[PDB]
Amino acid sequence: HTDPMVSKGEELFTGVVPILVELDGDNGHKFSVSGEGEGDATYGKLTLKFICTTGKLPVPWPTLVTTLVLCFSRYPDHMKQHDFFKSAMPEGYVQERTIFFKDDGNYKTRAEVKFEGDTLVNRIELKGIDFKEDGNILGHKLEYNYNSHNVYIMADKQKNGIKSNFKIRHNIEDGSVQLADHYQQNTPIGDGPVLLPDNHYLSTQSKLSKDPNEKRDHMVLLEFVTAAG
Repeated sequence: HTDPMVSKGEELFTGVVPILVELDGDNGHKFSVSGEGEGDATYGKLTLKFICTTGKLPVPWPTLVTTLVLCFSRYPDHMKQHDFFKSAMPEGYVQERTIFFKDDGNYKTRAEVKFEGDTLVNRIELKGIDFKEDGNILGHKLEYNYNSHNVYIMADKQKNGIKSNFKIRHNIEDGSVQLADHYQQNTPIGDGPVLLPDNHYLSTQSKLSKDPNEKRDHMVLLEFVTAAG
Protein backbone atom coordinates (compact mmCIF):
# COMPACT_ATOMS: atom_id res chain seq x y z
CA HIS A 1 0.00 0.00 0.00
CA THR A 2 1.24 3.47 -0.94
CA ASP A 3 -0.51 4.77 2.18
CA PRO A 4 1.49 3.84 5.32
CA MET A 5 -1.55 4.31 7.57
CA VAL A 6 -3.41 1.72 5.48
CA SER A 7 -0.34 -0.52 5.80
CA LYS A 8 -0.65 -0.19 9.58
CA GLY A 9 -4.25 -1.36 9.85
CA GLU A 10 -3.96 -4.02 7.15
CA GLU A 11 -0.84 -5.55 8.74
CA LEU A 12 -2.86 -6.55 11.81
CA PHE A 13 -5.31 -8.53 9.63
CA THR A 14 -2.92 -10.07 7.10
CA GLY A 15 -3.50 -13.68 8.15
CA VAL A 16 -5.78 -15.72 10.41
CA VAL A 17 -6.59 -13.83 13.63
CA PRO A 18 -8.11 -15.68 16.61
CA ILE A 19 -11.34 -14.19 17.94
CA LEU A 20 -12.96 -14.20 21.38
CA VAL A 21 -16.48 -12.86 21.96
CA GLU A 22 -18.00 -12.18 25.38
CA LEU A 23 -21.54 -10.93 26.01
CA ASP A 24 -23.42 -10.07 29.20
CA GLY A 25 -27.11 -9.72 28.44
CA ASP A 26 -30.43 -8.93 30.13
CA ASN A 27 -37.61 -8.19 30.15
CA GLY A 28 -34.93 -9.04 32.69
CA HIS A 29 -33.69 -12.55 31.85
CA LYS A 30 -29.95 -12.53 32.54
CA PHE A 31 -27.60 -14.59 30.37
CA SER A 32 -24.01 -14.80 29.16
CA VAL A 33 -22.50 -15.85 25.82
CA SER A 34 -18.89 -16.77 25.02
CA GLY A 35 -17.69 -17.07 21.43
CA GLU A 36 -14.43 -18.33 19.95
CA GLY A 37 -13.09 -18.76 16.44
CA GLU A 38 -10.98 -17.23 13.70
CA GLY A 39 -11.16 -14.30 11.30
CA ASP A 40 -9.59 -14.03 7.84
CA ALA A 41 -9.99 -10.42 6.70
CA THR A 42 -8.30 -11.01 3.33
CA TYR A 43 -11.45 -13.02 2.51
CA GLY A 44 -14.07 -11.57 4.85
CA LYS A 45 -14.25 -15.04 6.39
CA LEU A 46 -15.76 -15.48 9.85
CA THR A 47 -15.89 -18.79 11.75
CA LEU A 48 -17.29 -18.52 15.28
CA LYS A 49 -18.93 -20.89 17.76
CA PHE A 50 -20.91 -19.22 20.55
CA ILE A 51 -21.98 -20.94 23.78
CA CYS A 52 -24.61 -19.80 26.28
CA THR A 53 -22.55 -20.19 29.46
CA THR A 54 -25.58 -19.58 31.72
CA GLY A 55 -27.65 -22.46 30.30
CA LYS A 56 -30.65 -21.93 28.05
CA LEU A 57 -30.53 -18.74 25.99
CA PRO A 58 -33.71 -16.75 26.76
CA VAL A 59 -33.77 -15.25 23.24
CA PRO A 60 -33.35 -16.81 19.78
CA TRP A 61 -29.81 -17.17 18.48
CA PRO A 62 -30.32 -15.33 15.12
CA THR A 63 -31.35 -12.19 17.04
CA LEU A 64 -27.81 -11.95 18.48
CA VAL A 65 -25.91 -12.39 15.19
CA THR A 66 -25.45 -8.68 14.43
CA THR A 67 -24.44 -8.11 18.06
CA LEU A 68 -21.95 -10.98 18.39
CA VAL A 69 -16.34 -7.83 14.45
CA LEU A 70 -16.79 -5.86 11.23
CA CYS A 71 -13.01 -5.30 11.18
CA PHE A 72 -12.80 -8.68 9.42
CA SER A 73 -14.69 -7.41 6.37
CA ARG A 74 -12.92 -7.72 3.02
CA TYR A 75 -12.32 -4.18 1.76
CA PRO A 76 -11.22 -4.16 -1.91
CA ASP A 77 -7.85 -2.63 -2.72
CA HIS A 78 -9.36 0.52 -4.23
CA MET A 79 -11.35 0.95 -0.98
CA LYS A 80 -8.68 0.41 1.70
CA GLN A 81 -8.84 4.14 2.51
CA HIS A 82 -12.48 3.65 3.58
CA ASP A 83 -11.81 0.95 6.21
CA PHE A 84 -12.59 2.58 9.55
CA PHE A 85 -12.67 -0.64 11.58
CA LYS A 86 -9.10 -1.72 10.80
CA SER A 87 -7.70 1.82 11.04
CA ALA A 88 -8.88 2.07 14.67
CA MET A 89 -6.82 -0.99 15.66
CA PRO A 90 -5.10 -2.06 17.86
CA GLU A 91 -6.58 0.52 20.26
CA GLY A 92 -9.98 -0.45 18.89
CA TYR A 93 -13.40 1.12 18.60
CA VAL A 94 -16.70 1.20 20.50
CA GLN A 95 -19.76 -0.21 18.70
CA GLU A 96 -23.17 0.90 19.98
CA ARG A 97 -26.54 -0.23 18.64
CA THR A 98 -30.27 -0.01 19.29
CA ILE A 99 -32.18 -2.85 17.62
CA PHE A 100 -35.93 -2.20 17.40
CA PHE A 101 -38.10 -5.30 17.06
CA LYS A 102 -41.39 -4.48 15.34
CA ASP A 103 -44.27 -4.69 17.84
CA ASP A 104 -41.90 -5.97 20.54
CA GLY A 105 -38.96 -4.86 22.69
CA ASN A 106 -35.58 -3.43 21.79
CA TYR A 107 -31.92 -4.27 22.31
CA LYS A 108 -29.44 -1.64 23.51
CA THR A 109 -25.87 -2.84 23.03
CA ARG A 110 -22.49 -1.29 23.83
CA ALA A 111 -19.41 -3.05 22.47
CA GLU A 112 -15.63 -2.64 22.80
CA VAL A 113 -13.70 -4.30 19.97
CA LYS A 114 -9.92 -4.28 20.42
CA PHE A 115 -6.79 -6.42 20.30
CA GLU A 116 -5.46 -8.29 23.34
CA GLY A 117 -2.17 -9.50 21.94
CA ASP A 118 -2.81 -11.65 18.88
CA THR A 119 -6.48 -12.13 19.86
CA LEU A 120 -9.25 -9.82 18.65
CA VAL A 121 -11.71 -9.41 21.53
CA ASN A 122 -15.35 -8.30 21.32
CA ARG A 123 -16.81 -7.13 24.65
CA ILE A 124 -20.61 -6.74 24.57
CA GLU A 125 -23.18 -5.61 27.13
CA LEU A 126 -26.80 -6.11 26.07
CA LYS A 127 -29.91 -4.60 27.66
CA GLY A 128 -33.37 -5.62 26.47
CA ILE A 129 -36.61 -4.07 27.73
CA ASP A 130 -40.30 -3.87 26.82
CA PHE A 131 -40.34 -7.37 25.31
CA LYS A 132 -43.47 -9.52 25.23
CA GLU A 133 -42.98 -12.59 27.41
CA ASP A 134 -44.92 -14.77 24.94
CA GLY A 135 -43.95 -12.82 21.82
CA ASN A 136 -41.69 -13.97 19.02
CA ILE A 137 -38.43 -13.13 20.81
CA LEU A 138 -39.07 -14.38 24.35
CA GLY A 139 -41.27 -17.21 23.06
CA HIS A 140 -38.69 -18.61 20.60
CA LYS A 141 -40.86 -18.38 17.49
CA LEU A 142 -38.03 -17.54 15.07
CA GLU A 143 -36.45 -19.99 12.65
CA TYR A 144 -32.78 -20.95 12.93
CA ASN A 145 -31.44 -19.30 9.78
CA TYR A 146 -30.23 -15.98 8.39
CA ASN A 147 -30.36 -13.88 5.23
CA SER A 148 -27.97 -11.78 3.15
CA HIS A 149 -27.95 -8.00 3.56
CA ASN A 150 -26.30 -4.79 2.37
CA VAL A 151 -25.73 -2.20 5.11
CA TYR A 152 -25.01 1.46 4.32
CA ILE A 153 -21.90 2.80 6.07
CA MET A 154 -21.69 6.53 6.36
CA ALA A 155 -19.27 8.48 8.42
CA ASP A 156 -19.87 10.93 11.20
CA LYS A 157 -17.16 13.55 11.12
CA GLN A 158 -18.21 15.08 14.39
CA LYS A 159 -17.56 11.85 16.29
CA ASN A 160 -14.71 10.75 14.09
CA GLY A 161 -16.49 7.60 13.30
CA ILE A 162 -19.21 5.87 11.46
CA LYS A 163 -22.94 5.47 11.57
CA SER A 164 -25.35 3.04 9.92
CA ASN A 165 -28.98 1.96 10.06
CA PHE A 166 -30.39 -1.13 8.37
CA LYS A 167 -33.23 -3.65 8.58
CA ILE A 168 -32.73 -7.30 9.52
CA ARG A 169 -35.76 -9.49 8.87
CA HIS A 170 -36.01 -12.64 10.99
CA ASN A 171 -38.23 -15.49 9.80
CA ILE A 172 -41.10 -16.47 12.09
CA GLU A 173 -41.94 -20.18 12.20
CA ASP A 174 -45.45 -19.61 10.79
CA GLY A 175 -44.15 -18.03 7.57
CA SER A 176 -44.39 -14.41 8.72
CA VAL A 177 -41.42 -12.07 9.28
CA GLN A 178 -40.09 -10.25 12.36
CA LEU A 179 -38.46 -6.87 11.70
CA ALA A 180 -35.28 -5.94 13.60
CA ASP A 181 -34.51 -2.29 12.82
CA HIS A 182 -30.85 -1.57 13.57
CA TYR A 183 -29.28 1.80 14.37
CA GLN A 184 -25.50 1.76 14.74
CA GLN A 185 -22.64 4.11 15.63
CA ASN A 186 -18.91 3.44 15.97
CA THR A 187 -16.30 5.67 17.63
CA PRO A 188 -12.57 5.04 18.07
CA ILE A 189 -11.15 4.22 21.48
CA GLY A 190 -7.74 5.84 21.08
CA ASP A 191 -6.89 9.43 20.20
CA GLY A 192 -4.92 8.63 17.05
CA PRO A 193 -6.13 9.22 13.50
CA VAL A 194 -8.62 6.88 11.83
CA LEU A 195 -10.02 6.41 8.33
CA LEU A 196 -13.34 8.25 7.98
CA PRO A 197 -14.87 6.59 4.90
CA ASP A 198 -17.08 7.75 2.10
CA ASN A 199 -20.53 6.22 1.75
CA HIS A 200 -20.30 2.53 0.86
CA TYR A 201 -21.95 -0.84 1.48
CA LEU A 202 -21.09 -4.03 3.34
CA SER A 203 -22.46 -7.16 1.67
CA THR A 204 -23.14 -9.84 4.30
CA GLN A 205 -23.75 -13.57 4.00
CA SER A 206 -24.24 -15.92 6.95
CA LYS A 207 -24.92 -19.58 7.74
CA LEU A 208 -26.23 -20.96 11.05
CA SER A 209 -25.43 -24.55 12.03
CA LYS A 210 -25.27 -26.87 15.03
CA ASP A 211 -22.43 -28.92 16.50
CA PRO A 212 -23.73 -32.51 16.78
CA ASN A 213 -21.42 -33.17 19.76
CA GLU A 214 -22.30 -29.99 21.69
CA LYS A 215 -24.93 -30.41 24.42
CA ARG A 216 -24.97 -26.78 25.60
CA ASP A 217 -27.10 -24.10 23.96
CA HIS A 218 -24.84 -22.90 21.17
CA MET A 219 -24.65 -21.50 17.64
CA VAL A 220 -22.16 -22.19 14.85
CA LEU A 221 -21.70 -19.26 12.46
CA LEU A 222 -20.11 -19.05 9.01
CA GLU A 223 -20.08 -15.45 7.78
CA PHE A 224 -18.62 -13.57 4.80
CA VAL A 225 -18.51 -9.77 4.64
CA THR A 226 -17.19 -7.77 1.68
CA ALA A 227 -17.38 -4.04 1.02
CA ALA A 228 -18.76 -2.55 -2.19
CA GLY A 229 -19.77 0.78 -3.68
